[PDB]
Amino acid sequence: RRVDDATVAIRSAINNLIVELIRGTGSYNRSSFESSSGLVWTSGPAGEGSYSITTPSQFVFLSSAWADPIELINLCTNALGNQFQTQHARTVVQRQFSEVWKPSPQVTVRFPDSDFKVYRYNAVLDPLVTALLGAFDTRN
Amino acid sequence: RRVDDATVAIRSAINNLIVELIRGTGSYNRSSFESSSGLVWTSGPAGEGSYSITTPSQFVFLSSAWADPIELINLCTNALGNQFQTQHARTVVQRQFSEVWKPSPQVTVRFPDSDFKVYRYNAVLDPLVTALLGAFDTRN
Amino acid sequence: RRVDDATVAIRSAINNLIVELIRGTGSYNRSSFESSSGLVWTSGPAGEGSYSITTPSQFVFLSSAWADPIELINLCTNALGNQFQTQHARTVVQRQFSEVWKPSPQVTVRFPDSDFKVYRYNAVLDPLVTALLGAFDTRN
Amino acid sequence: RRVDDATVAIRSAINNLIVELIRGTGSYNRSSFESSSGLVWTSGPAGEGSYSITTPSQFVFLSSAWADPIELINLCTNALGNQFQTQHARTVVQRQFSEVWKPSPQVTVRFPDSDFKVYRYNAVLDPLVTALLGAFDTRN
Amino acid sequence: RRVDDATVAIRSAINNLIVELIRGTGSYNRSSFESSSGLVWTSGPAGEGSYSITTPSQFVFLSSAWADPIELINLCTNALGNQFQTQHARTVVQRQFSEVWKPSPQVTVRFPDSDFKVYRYNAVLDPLVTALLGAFDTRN
Amino acid sequence: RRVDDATVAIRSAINNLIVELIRGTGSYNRSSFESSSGLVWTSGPAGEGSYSITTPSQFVFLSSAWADPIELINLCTNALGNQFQTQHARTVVQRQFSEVWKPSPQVTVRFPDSDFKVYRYNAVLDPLVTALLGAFDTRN
Amino acid sequence: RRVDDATVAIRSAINNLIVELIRGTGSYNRSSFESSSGLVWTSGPAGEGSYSITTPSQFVFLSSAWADPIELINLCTNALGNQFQTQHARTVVQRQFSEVWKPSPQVTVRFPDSDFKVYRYNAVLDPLVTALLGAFDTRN
Amino acid sequence: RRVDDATVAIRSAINNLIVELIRGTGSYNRSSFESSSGLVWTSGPAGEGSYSITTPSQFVFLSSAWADPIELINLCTNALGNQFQTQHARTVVQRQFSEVWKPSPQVTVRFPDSDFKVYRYNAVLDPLVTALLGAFDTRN
Amino acid sequence: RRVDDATVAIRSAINNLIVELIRGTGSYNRSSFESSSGLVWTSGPAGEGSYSITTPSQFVFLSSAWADPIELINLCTNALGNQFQTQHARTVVQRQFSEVWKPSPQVTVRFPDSDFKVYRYNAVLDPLVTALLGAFDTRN
Amino acid sequence: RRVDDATVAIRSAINNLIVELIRGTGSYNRSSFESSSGLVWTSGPAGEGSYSITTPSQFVFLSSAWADPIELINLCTNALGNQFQTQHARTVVQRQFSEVWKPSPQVTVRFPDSDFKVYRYNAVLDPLVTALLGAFDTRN
Ligand code: HEM
Ligand code: HEM
Ligand code: HEM
Ligand code: HEM
Ligand code: HEM
Ligand code: HEM
Repeated sequence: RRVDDATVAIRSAINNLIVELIRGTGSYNRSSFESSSGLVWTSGPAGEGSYSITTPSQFVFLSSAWADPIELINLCTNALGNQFQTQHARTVVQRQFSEVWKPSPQVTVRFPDSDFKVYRYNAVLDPLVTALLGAFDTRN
Repeated sequence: RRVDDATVAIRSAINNLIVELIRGTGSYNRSSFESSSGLVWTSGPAGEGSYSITTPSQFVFLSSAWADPIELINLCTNALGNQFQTQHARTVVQRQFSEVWKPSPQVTVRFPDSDFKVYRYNAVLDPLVTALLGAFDTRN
Repeated sequence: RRVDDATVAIRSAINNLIVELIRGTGSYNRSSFESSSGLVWTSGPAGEGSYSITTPSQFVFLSSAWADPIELINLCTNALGNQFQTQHARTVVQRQFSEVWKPSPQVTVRFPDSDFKVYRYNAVLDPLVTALLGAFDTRN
Repeated sequence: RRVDDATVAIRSAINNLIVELIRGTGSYNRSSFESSSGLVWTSGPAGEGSYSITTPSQFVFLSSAWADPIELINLCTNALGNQFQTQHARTVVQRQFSEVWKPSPQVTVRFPDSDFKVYRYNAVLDPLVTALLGAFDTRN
Repeated sequence: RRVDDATVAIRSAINNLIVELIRGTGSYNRSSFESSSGLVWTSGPAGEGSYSITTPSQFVFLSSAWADPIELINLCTNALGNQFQTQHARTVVQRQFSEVWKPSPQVTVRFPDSDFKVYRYNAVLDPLVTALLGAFDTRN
Repeated sequence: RRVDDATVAIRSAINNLIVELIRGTGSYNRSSFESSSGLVWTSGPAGEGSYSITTPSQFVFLSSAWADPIELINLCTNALGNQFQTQHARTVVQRQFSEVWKPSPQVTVRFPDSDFKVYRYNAVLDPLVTALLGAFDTRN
Repeated sequence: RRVDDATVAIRSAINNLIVELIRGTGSYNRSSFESSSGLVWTSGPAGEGSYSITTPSQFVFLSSAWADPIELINLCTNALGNQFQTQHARTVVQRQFSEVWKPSPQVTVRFPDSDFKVYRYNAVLDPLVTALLGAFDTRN
Repeated sequence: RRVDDATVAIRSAINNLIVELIRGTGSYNRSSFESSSGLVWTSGPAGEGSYSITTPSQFVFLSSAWADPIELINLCTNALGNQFQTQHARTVVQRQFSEVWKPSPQVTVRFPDSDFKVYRYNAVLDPLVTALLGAFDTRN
Repeated sequence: RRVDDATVAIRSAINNLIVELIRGTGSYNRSSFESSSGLVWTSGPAGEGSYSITTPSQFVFLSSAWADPIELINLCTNALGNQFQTQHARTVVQRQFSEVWKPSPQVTVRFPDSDFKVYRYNAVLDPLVTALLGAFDTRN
Repeated sequence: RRVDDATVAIRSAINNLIVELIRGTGSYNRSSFESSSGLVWTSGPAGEGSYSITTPSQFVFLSSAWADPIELINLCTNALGNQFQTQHARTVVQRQFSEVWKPSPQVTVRFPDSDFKVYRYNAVLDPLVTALLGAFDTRN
């Protein structure tokens, strides 16, 4: 009797994450990333460079917390077509939603010039992703 | 006693999706796609090209979220003649409705010249397809 | 005790479909098809040709949704003489009513010159066929 | 306790069909068939010919829906002497009443010159034959 | 407790059929047959001939619905001395009362010159024979 | 292990009957029947007549031993496609091959004017039909 | 251990039938049918006509022994992709190969004007179809 | 112990089909199809037309025996990565290799203008596809 | 006792594929792809274009048969650290090695300008990938 | 009796890897990496840059195939003190030896300026690491 509630909660979390991903919120380019994080890129001699860390909070921006937008929305699309009545599908898509966040900007690696990335800890996407990952945590 | 409710819900979702697909809503050609998505095709040197991304929301338009109209309506027709009292048919047609959405427009691939495509995240078709995919998620 | 209700519902749906097929409703020749679908056939160079698509809804007219009238009415006649108390007969005749709809008009294939075809998504036949296919979806 | 009701219903349906067959209703020769169905036989070049279809309803007249009167009344006579308490006899005589309807008039095959035929979808015989075929659909 | 009722009903039906057969009702010679059926015999070239059919109801007169009076009354006499408490006797004598009706007059075969025949569908014998054949349809 | 031998024997008998029916042997019209049977038709007063019996052997020609050629060859065709590993199919097609023989010529009924009939006791067809009917007599 | 042999025999029979159907052998139009069967079509008054029967063997040509070439080769193609290890597939495709033979030429119905038909008892196709129908007759 | 042999045979058949598909053999365009099949396209009045059938062998070319080359080679690629130790995968990929053959050229529908098609009954591909479909027929 | 052999075979196939991937064989850029496949890219007006197909073999080059080299070698690295004694790991890494091949060049989509891709049907990599995918097909 | 052999093989592989890691073989800095891989770093505008790929083999150098030397030798030290008689320890340390290889040089990320990295596919370390990962693949 709890599997139905688990399925409904999973679907609701996926739909809310999809609603916010459609509007594009939580997606950053180089400009928005370096502006909102306060990280300034200095291009030392000659082919490398580095970000100037001013507060430790910026370290969150340099963690494994970025995913490709197309990959993430495709993951949502394919997840909506799963048998969440089963524990196996829940485990698999939970691991998929957890592992999709990879690092892109680092202390010595500048944010990509033209690509966009999805921030795991964006103020709007963070609660949705947290509730989504928590919705799979229901066993029988 | 829940299999009957699952069957009725599945049939209702299929009927609603069919009702909206008959009117052609959610179907895009190159003109309507590039108009509603805001994506402008620039023809870089020389035989290729790319879409100009102005907001990250447009990434949803470039995901795996497009299906052939004839294939989709034939899928609906053939799905309406299944024994949804069985779990096997539910799983199979759920996978069919989930995998019918493939990518067609990409960052370096312009929308097809003359063909039409069905948008998974069209404002009208999105809730119907979501409810349809969720209706199969009922096990015994 | 539900098999009796399933049998009665199946028989009623078959009888209603028969009543509307007898009156000839939902049957199209080349003239009526090209008139009601708005598809105009242009005879391009030189021995072939194509239909001019003006709205995407017309794609439903070009799907696998056409059946021979005599074949369909014979299917109904022979189906009325089945043991629908059994699940096997229900499954078999459901598959028969689902697979009888084949494609005939296409974008590059004109509607047959003299034959008649039954439209799966005719405004009158659509609910009858839907209710018929749903009546077989009852198991024990 | 339902086998008695099934037997009584089967016998009542057979008796009603017999009552209407005794009066000769639903029997057509070439003249009455081609007059009441509106099908006009045109003798194309040179030794053959075809019926001219003016409305699609006429297709019902060209289906597998004709039986020999003597064969049908003999089937009724022999059916009245069966043990309908058994499911096997019900199934067998249901198949017999279903297979007695064969095609005689076709698009390229004219109605027989002198014989008479019984119309499965005659306005009077249709409900009786339908109820008869449905009366056998009772299991225990 | 139902076998006694079945036996009593069978005996009552046999007694009623016997009562009407004793009076000779439902027995026809060539004169009475050709008078009551309206069938007129024309002697075509040269040693044969045929009946002139004026209405299709007459076809019932030419079916397998005729029995020898002596054979039928002997069948009744011997049937009254059976153990109808058993299902076997019921089945056997039901088949005997069903198979006694054979064809004798046909479209191209005139009624026998001097013999008498019993008409299965005589207005008086029809309900009695029907009720008799139906009385055997009782199992335990 | 005996059902395989029974199946092979049944198929061989059906094939032999088919081979001899293809050549048309054992098929009679009025001329060949009245010539080979020695029965002479005298046209007594006035529209009827009778055959003049000269030897009692001719009585075999007047028994229930005639079948329509097309019906018989169709019976063979459909019988070749049965599951004779099962007892049910063997019993059913045995009864079908036994009941197809009906009477046509009688002492007071001349052979049909234009039709053909198959003689059950034709010198060639008799052993084939006998072996066929005997091949089904194998049970477990 | 016998199911493997049954499967191999079924596949071999289907392959041989396909090999001979590819070359078109056993396929007849009106000219070849009326030439090889000896049946001469006389166009009686006025839009109909009849075949002149000279020997009873010709009745085989007028039986239910004709199939559409495209339908038959499609049946073979789809049958080659079945699980013949199962009895169900064997029974079903045996019934399909048995029922594909329908009547087309009759005594009062001339061979179709332009279509082609496959002769069930053609000298080359007869043994292949017989062996095919017999190969399915293996149960456990 | 037989599942290993079945798997090896399946893999060998898939590899052989891939070997011949890589070289492109058995693939036809409009030119090669109309040249090797002998079918000549006449452009009747006015926007349609038809193929002129000169021998019945050409009917094989007009059956459901054509597949897209890219779809077929992708099917082979994905099939090579299955767990053929299981019966389910064997059944599924057998159905996939059986259903990939669809009709494209018809009597009134010319071969596609620019596309290519794979001929199920090409002299080289026919035995390979037959052996492939037959290799899956191994159960326990 | 067969799981050890299965593990050893899997490891040997992975090591051979790794040996050939280290040398870079089977990797193509735009130049090598368009040179070895014979496909010539024409840049029609204005932002799109197409490849000119000269033989059907080239269709293999346009299928879903390309993988990123880094992704493929990382897949090999991670696969070498699995518990192939278990069936689950075998199934998972088999599906991973089967699904890693995606399409990149198409008829209307030119090969990427600067990236490299791994050809599934390269003359050297094809047997190794086939043997690798077949090595996982061993169950207990 | 196989767990002892598995333990001995695991310990031997760890000892061989340790023997080669002590001598420092397979460890690269920026100079040795860019010398042995042939990858030349070009400093595009302005603070970033990229490696110039001349042959596809170099892609192996840019995969997830690098580990910190101290982390790897500490992993070996701590692994030598495990209870490899248990399956759990084998699985865990196998995953540890598989996941220690991470990417460090990328197409747009130059090799670290002063740190050292251990190359998974070094000519000497490759067989040792492969045999080590394979030694854990023994279950009971
Ligand atoms: C018992 C649990 C089973 C599960 C979880 C299962 C799962 C699946 C899945 C995931 C598919 C793919 C559907 C798609 O790609 O759209 C499928 C297809 C299929 N399965 Fe099963 N299956 C089961 C049992 C069976 C069995 C026992 C049979 C046959 C004996 C069977 C027959 C088929 C067939 C014929 C298809 C192909 C349907 C199509 O045309 O796409 N299934 N099944
Ligand atoms: C137990 C589960 C069974 C299932 C799910 C099943 C399913 C099917 C299906 C899907 C068809 C095809 C219907 C069509 O294409 O219109 C069919 C046909 C058929 N089956 Fe079964 N079947 C079962 C058992 C059996 C058995 C055990 C037998 C015989 C011993 C049988 C006899 C037949 C026959 C004779 C047909 C042909 C019906 C026709 O003429 O169209 N079935 N069945
Ligand atoms: C147990 C399940 C059985 C089923 C589902 C079954 C089914 C059928 C069917 C479908 C027919 C064809 C009826 C027609 O074509 O109108 C038939 C006929 C027949 N069956 Fe069975 N049968 C069963 C048992 C048996 C058995 C065990 C026997 C004999 C030992 C038997 C004897 C016959 C006979 C004699 C006929 C011929 C009826 C006629 O003349 O039309 N049946 N049965
Ligand atoms: C158990 C189920 C049985 C059934 C369904 C059955 C069925 C039949 C049928 C259909 C007839 C032919 C009736 C007619 O043509 O008028 C008959 C006659 C007969 N049966 Fe049975 N039978 C059964 C058992 C038996 C047994 C076990 C015996 C003997 C040990 C037996 C002895 C006879 C006899 C002697 C006749 C001849 C009746 C006559 O002279 O007309 N029956 N039965
Ligand atoms: C018992 C039967 C099982 C079957 C038939 C099965 C089937 C599958 C399939 C088809 C995949 C997809 C692999 C891919 O897409 O590459 C998968 C992945 C996976 N399964 Fe299972 N599974 C089973 C048991 C389990 C169990 C019991 C667990 C965990 C308790 C599990 C954990 C996983 C995980 C973590 C993945 C993700 C692998 C990846 O990263 O791609 N599996 N499984
Ligand atoms: C019975 C089957 C079991 C399996 C297949 C299994 C599998 C695994 C796996 C895959 C890891 C990850 C290793 C890594 O990331 O390097 C792990 C770690 C671990 N497991 Fe298990 N486990 C099992 C049972 C248990 C149980 C019952 C316990 C404790 C009661 C346990 C205690 C641990 C611990 C403490 C770790 C952390 C090791 C570390 O420091 O990385 N395991 N196990």
